[PDB]
Amino acid sequence: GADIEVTTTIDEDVDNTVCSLREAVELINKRNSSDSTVVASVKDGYHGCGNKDASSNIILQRDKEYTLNSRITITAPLTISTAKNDSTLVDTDQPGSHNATIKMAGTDQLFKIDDESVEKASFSVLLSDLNLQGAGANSKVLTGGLILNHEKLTIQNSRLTGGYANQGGVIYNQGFASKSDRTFGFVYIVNSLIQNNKAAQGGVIYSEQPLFLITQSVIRDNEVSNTSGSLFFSQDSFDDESTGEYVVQRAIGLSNSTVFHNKGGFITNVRDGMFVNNITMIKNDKGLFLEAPQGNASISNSILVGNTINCQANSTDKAIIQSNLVTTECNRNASVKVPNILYPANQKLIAGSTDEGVCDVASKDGLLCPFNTPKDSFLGFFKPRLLESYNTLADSLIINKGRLYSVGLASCETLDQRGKRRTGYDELCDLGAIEYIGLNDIFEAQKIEW
Amino acid sequence: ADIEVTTTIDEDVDNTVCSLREAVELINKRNSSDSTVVASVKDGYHGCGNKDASSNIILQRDKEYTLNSRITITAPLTISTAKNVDTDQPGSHNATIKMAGTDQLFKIDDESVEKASFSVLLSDLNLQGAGANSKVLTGGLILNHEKLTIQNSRLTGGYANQGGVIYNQGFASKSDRTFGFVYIVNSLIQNNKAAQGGVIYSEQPLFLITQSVIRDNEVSNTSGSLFFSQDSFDDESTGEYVVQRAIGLSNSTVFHNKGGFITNVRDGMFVNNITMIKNDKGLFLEAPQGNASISNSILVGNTINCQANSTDKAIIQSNLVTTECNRNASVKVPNILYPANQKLIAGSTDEGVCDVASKDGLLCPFNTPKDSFLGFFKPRLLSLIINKGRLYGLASCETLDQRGKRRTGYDELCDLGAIEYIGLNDIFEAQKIE
Ligand SMILES: [Mg+2]
Ligand SMILES: [Mg+2]
Ligand SMILES: [Mg+2]
Repeated sequence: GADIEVTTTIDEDVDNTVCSLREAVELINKRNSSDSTVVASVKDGYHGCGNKDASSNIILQRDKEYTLNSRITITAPLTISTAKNDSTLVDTDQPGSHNATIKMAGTDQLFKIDDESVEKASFSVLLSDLNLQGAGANSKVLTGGLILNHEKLTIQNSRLTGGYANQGGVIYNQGFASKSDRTFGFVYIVNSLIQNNKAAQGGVIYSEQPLFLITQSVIRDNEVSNTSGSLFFSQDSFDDESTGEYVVQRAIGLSNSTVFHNKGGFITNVRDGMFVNNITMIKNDKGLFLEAPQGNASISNSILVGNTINCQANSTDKAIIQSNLVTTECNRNASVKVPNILYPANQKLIAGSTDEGVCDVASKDGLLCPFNTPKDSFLGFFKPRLLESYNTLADSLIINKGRLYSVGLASCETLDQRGKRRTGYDELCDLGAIEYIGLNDIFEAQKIEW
Repeated sequence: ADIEVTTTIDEDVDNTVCSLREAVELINKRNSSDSTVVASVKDGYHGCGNKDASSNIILQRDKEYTLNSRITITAPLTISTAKNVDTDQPGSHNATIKMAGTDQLFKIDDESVEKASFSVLLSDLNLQGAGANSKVLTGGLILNHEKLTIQNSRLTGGYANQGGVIYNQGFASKSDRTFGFVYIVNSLIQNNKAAQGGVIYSEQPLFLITQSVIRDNEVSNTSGSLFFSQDSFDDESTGEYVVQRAIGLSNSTVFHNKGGFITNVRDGMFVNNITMIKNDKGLFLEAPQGNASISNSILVGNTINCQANSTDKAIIQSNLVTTECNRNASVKVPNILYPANQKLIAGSTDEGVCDVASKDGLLCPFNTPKDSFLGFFKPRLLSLIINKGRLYGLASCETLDQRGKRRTGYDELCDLGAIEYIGLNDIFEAQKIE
């Protein structure tokens, strides 16, 4: 049926003619109630949010800001997204430039997602094309600065900012995973910008077990104040003998993501069952903390240099690190068939002197362009450089150094951070979050000449 | 008169017998705002007569009432066992509510956004959950969103993912008066299990357990707690709560529990005059403001007695402690150090007959007198706990002990733990000199 379009930007639950975001969620919660009188109470709507065969899709208007004075509790599957324009019209606007904003005006988290139904467990929630802004420095949140989650949470095409808490700056993810514990929270984030989030532990995500997957995203300017902690922190390991299947499945970890300028502790603590593939992790305080003692973790096809601490291992760890651009710090447990690419001492990582800015095509050194967001892209990245000092592609430390065979646990991703397909010509791919595709640097070098 | 349940089976069928489910439905429908639903129960509901029937549901002594799925309570009511003057052991004739399926026993919630919470009383009952056959996720016995009071009862067999006995929903504020609050008095909590919140999983610390026994429970997450609160109160309210002693644990015996901690002490909570011995893990301290008080308790004999996070400032005064629970910042009301070589219990086991002719045991083994519903560890006259508290001030003794006996003056002194030593039974039974 019809989607629920929120018709006021204020935070309210008052029976009147307008529909608020809180009321739109409360409508979907009540239609999902196990009490027949509650379901019948919202047969024709709830306090301004019309119903009568309405969908579970909540629509927010483009370029509008919706304020919350306290948390919204979600007890039923639903989606919240920004209204989409006509696709048959010329849309040259930059992606994500018209996202609706959900803004915390108080000191609370934005959402709590949980369920207390007799069976009928683990529903899904989709947050799409939204600007989620937390309380920031005014936050009083203990766990989950933006969201406390116990369900199947997917966030896409979104900005995640201002999530401050003691544990889990963006998300605190509850729940343990086993054959008997089937009601656990899981976090899936794709094509999103994660910035300005802080926590004492789990600066971005604090999860009780490795139950998150971050792909095609930018992670910048976040902090975990415990310098031994992590931005994506797993409190406990899995109950053994199951991690050998999780890693080959590549269901938990980080992929196709650019991670730079983060502060304090590590990006993530790599436990058994987790994987890291095709990420660009540079210019951070700390990179990867390795504690996969069974050897059921995989780190591949990534750029893991230019951080104050690139890798650091716990007392027992056997994480398989292969086909990465690394220094000696991260050259651990590498196989002879899939070795890492060692980072030479005399190697300049970024062209020019700025970590972020316009790239100088007429620069003879520098593996990567500075960070930049093209006008046709939501997220920015460090584009690999095809230098003139490369007689062949074998001279590059990044380009065509991976293998694109779900084969061998060292295969590149099918896509890159931008969502573009990695062609896999000659079964080869580029290290890091970005596959080299367009050759405008070569075109421009001919025009600048003479 | 009260609503008398006249069958032990579970049903909602229009016939000649009144079931517990139909007795609750009668009260729910009478409280409805729909005048047609109210009229449908004008002359009773499906066998439960309703002409002079109140909101008190009565179950028969020594009878077991089976539920095959949960009952949803949406209206104020009480459930209790019929009375009888009476010299039997208290609680020996309780009616039993037993889950025969895989569900929780009760969901207590009208699901109203605006309406303030209503009151439900469960008195003199044996509540037994599905146990190993449970499929419950939240609230092995009760999913609560209202003002739930449980007294004189047994709470056993509650198995769930969150909240072995009770899952308590709600946040407390002047603009949100729909929060649930659990008040448990003179009850036995035993053989319950959860991944988090082995007994109570609560969103905020909205519970007070007093004069009760907590034994043989488990929270499988070794970082979790039996009485677990997921969130904290507002910083501005914790100062009042700790002084008023609104939420926490008092006058209770806690032993033989497994897995994680007994409770995670957040700001606003208090612990006073408990005997917390022989557990896997004791208290987890999590009060960064310093607005939490732990006093007059016995906090030794557990594998882990206390453990705090980096920022905890919980006030720990006048307790029997080891290194983990001791604080050098308590100079005026210090704790008492428990020696290692001393035997905690003057007996061969943790439960059974007390060894009267001894000078090495601080407490008698756990024993239930025949004139009492709950048992306890009675102190012995030898010293480390007798007259070590002050009646009198966050460190004041409770006015009563677990048994409801008054802790007398005794030069403004009281005994640490859940039991006040009153009778000189130790000294009289030393007549064995032959
Ligand atoms: Mg309205
Ligand atoms: Mg009947
Ligand atoms: Mg209510």
